[PDB]
Amino acid sequence: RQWRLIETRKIAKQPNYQVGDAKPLHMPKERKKFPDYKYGESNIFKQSNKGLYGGSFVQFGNNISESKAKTRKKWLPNVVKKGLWSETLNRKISIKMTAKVLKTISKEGGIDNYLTKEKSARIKELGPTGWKLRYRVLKRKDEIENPPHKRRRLMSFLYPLEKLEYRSVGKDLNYKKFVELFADV
Amino acid sequence: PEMPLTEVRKSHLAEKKELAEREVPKLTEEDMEAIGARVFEFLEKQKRE
Amino acid sequence: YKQYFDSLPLKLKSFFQRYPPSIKYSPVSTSTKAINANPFLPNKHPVTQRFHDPKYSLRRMSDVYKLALRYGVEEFLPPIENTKKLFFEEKYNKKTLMKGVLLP
RNA sequence: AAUUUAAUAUAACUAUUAAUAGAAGGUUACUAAUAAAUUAAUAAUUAAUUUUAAAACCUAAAGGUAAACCUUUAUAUUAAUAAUGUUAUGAAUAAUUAUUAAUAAUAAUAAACUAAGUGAACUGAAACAUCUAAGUAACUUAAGGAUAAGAAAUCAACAGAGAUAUUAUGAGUAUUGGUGAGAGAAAAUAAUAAAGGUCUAAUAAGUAUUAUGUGAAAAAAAUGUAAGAAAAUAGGAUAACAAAUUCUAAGACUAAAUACUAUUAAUAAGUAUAGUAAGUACCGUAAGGGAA
RNA sequence: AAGUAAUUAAUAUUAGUAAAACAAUAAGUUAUAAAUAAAUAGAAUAAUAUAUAUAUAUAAAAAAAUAUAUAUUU
RNA sequence: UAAUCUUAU
Ligand SMILES: [Mg+2]
Ligand SMILES: [Mg+2]
Ligand SMILES: [Mg+2]
Ligand SMILES: [Mg+2]
Ligand SMILES: [Mg+2]
Ligand SMILES: [Mg+2]
Ligand SMILES: [Mg+2]
Ligand SMILES: [Mg+2]
Ligand SMILES: [Mg+2]
Ligand SMILES: [Mg+2]
Ligand SMILES: [Mg+2]
Ligand SMILES: [Mg+2]
Ligand SMILES: [Mg+2]
Ligand SMILES: [Mg+2]
Repeated sequence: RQWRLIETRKIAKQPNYQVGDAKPLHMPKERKKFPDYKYGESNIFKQSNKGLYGGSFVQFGNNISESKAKTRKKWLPNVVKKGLWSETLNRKISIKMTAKVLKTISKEGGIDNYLTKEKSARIKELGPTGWKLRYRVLKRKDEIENPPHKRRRLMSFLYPLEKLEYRSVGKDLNYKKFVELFADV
Repeated sequence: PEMPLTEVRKSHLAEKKELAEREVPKLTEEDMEAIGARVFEFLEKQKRE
Repeated sequence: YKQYFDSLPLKLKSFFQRYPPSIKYSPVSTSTKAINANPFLPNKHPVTQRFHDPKYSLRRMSDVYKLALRYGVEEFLPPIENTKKLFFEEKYNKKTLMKGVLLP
C-alpha cells in the first residue's frame, strides 16, 4: 500500500525562535500541549481526524451497469465506535475505528501497542487523534519507568526569605514570579 | 514539546552510538598507492596489447 | 601512483574511501555489527535476526564492479561471489544455456 | 559655434533571449516629521555599509459594529515609599499627587506557478446511450521559492544498461477502439543538466498476495470490503507453467536543467484603436459590467 | 470589419547534392527490390521473355498478377 | 449478555 493522502500533506514550516529575537504578531494564548504530528491533520475525510481510521480514506469511483452507464459512487470504510482497554492509561478509550484497524489492534495485542509501534507506516496511519493518544501513552510509560528521583520543598523554603529580601530592598514578589525565576536554576 | 523515544528507537540509538564508538574504516595512503600501482600496471598491459 | 588513483572515476573512488581494501570483507553473509561485513551481501542483524538489505544496492554494486573491471581494480573491492551477479566474460563462460535452448 | 542623424531618462506596454531575485491600499485630519555613525575617493561632498526617530483611523480573527465608528480604560492596576487634608484611639482607616518595582496587547498581506480533493456540460462520434470532450473548466484545501520527481522489488533479453526531470529521433511504430469517433507507448541513441550520491533506517505484516467492487482511451499504481504469507535456503517481475535472467516493497534525504512573478540588459519586417489617464465616468439592489 | 498560424502528409516547379540525399556527435528518415497475411524465400543456368523473382499451386513446369534484366548500375 | 445501539440525570 501507500500513504499518498497522508504524506502529500504539507504544513507551514515554523521558524526556530531564539530567546533574544523579536515576537511574531500572533502568539497563541495557551501553550502547545502535544508534539507536532509530522503529517498535520487531514483536509479531505475530516471524519477520520476524530478516529483511528488506519489511513483508510473515502474512495470515489463509478457505479457501472450492464449498459456500462457510469454514475459516480463513493466507497466508505467500515467504521465502528469501540471502547478498547488501555493498560498504560488504566482506562478504556472509545473511538471510531475501521474494522481493519480493530483487527490490527487485536493482532498486535493491545491498543497501546498499536499506538506505540515505531514504524513510519503506523505513524502515517495514526490520525492526529491517534498521535495524541500515542503521546499520552508514551509519556505515561516514561513516567512509570522514571519517577523524578531514582527541590520543590527547597524552593518553598527559600521563597518567603526571597520575598522578605525583596521587601527590604523595596519591591514585592509573588510566588508565580519566583517559580518563573528559578525554573532553570 | 518533543515526543519521547519508544523502546525500539532507544535501542537503535544505542546501537548507532556503539557503532560510532568503534574505530572507523578509513582508506589509508598505502592502500591508495597499492591501487594506483595496479591501475598503472593495467594501463601498461592495455598499451602493450 | 597517487595521481593515477585520483584519476579513477568518482563512484569507485568514493567506494574505496568508505570501504577500503585493507579490511578483508567476508564472502558469506555476516552480522551487521561485524567490521568485515560485505556491503554487497545482505547481512543479518544479530538482535532482531532480520536480513538488512545490502549497503550498496544491487545496481550501484554492479556499476562499481564495472568501474573496477575497466581500471583493473577488481580484487581490491570486496568479493561478489555470493551476490548472484556475474559480469562480462566470466558470466558468458560460466552460464548454462536455458532449457528452451538445449531442449526445445 | 549651430543644425541634422543614431543611441541613452527618473517617464510606455508586448514577445523572445540572457542574467539576477522571490513581492500595501483606502478613510480624513489635533497632516501620519527624522536623526546619526563608519569607510574609501576628490571641510561640504556624492557612493557603500550600519544604526536610529516618528508613523492617526479602517482593511474577519482585544470585544463589538451598519469599513475608516463604538466599548474595553497601560496618562491602568498591585505594592512600596514620600507630601497633603479628614475620621477614630505615638499607632490605625480611606482619598489625591509624585517616584520606584511588577503585570498584557496590536494578522492589510499578494497574484500567478505547484500539490491534493471533488469534478461537469456544451461538444465530437455527422443521431445517441459505451466512448469523447476531460481528470479539462470550475469550486475547495494546503505548501514553497519554486513545487513535483529521484538513486531501481527499474528496464531489458542471455548481450547489456545502470538514478529524476525536459526536449529531438525512435513513431503516429508496437498497442488499443460501439475495432466507430478516435486514442497511442517503451527500449535504444542524442542534447540540456549538476559534484550527483547518500544513509538518516536497530531493513519494515493486517503488508505482499488472493477474491471482489472501482481504477490514467494504449501502458498501472492506486483503492473500499474481506481472507492473508515467506527469510536471502527467501521475496517481487511476465495469461499460465518450466528454465533462465534481473531487482529487494511494506524506512529515508537530495542540488541542477523546469514552471510563474518581478527587475535589469539586449533584439524587434510588434503596438500610438496591444502607447501610459480608469477599473474612473456611467450602468446595476447586488455579484458584476464598463466608456470617451 | 473576413482563407491566418502551428504540427504534419501527398503532389508539382525550381535550386543544391546525386546512387545517394539530409545530418556530421552518434542516431535516424527517405532512396537503393519486387512481393507476401506471415515465415528460415528474393531477380538472364547460354539473353527480352519464350528467361528470372515473388504470391497461389507444385516433383518441376504451365497458368493470373506485378516486378527484374537488351562503355555503363537507377 | 462488559456485542452493539436509544433515552434521561
Ligand atoms: Mg483588523
Ligand atoms: Mg448597537
Ligand atoms: Mg487537480
Ligand atoms: Mg453529436
Ligand atoms: Mg437530436
Ligand atoms: Mg479519460
Ligand atoms: Mg522536493
Ligand atoms: Mg489523452
Ligand atoms: Mg526494505
Ligand atoms: Mg526488505
Ligand atoms: Mg484488486
Ligand atoms: Mg528500498
Ligand atoms: Mg522527497
Ligand atoms: Mg504454398
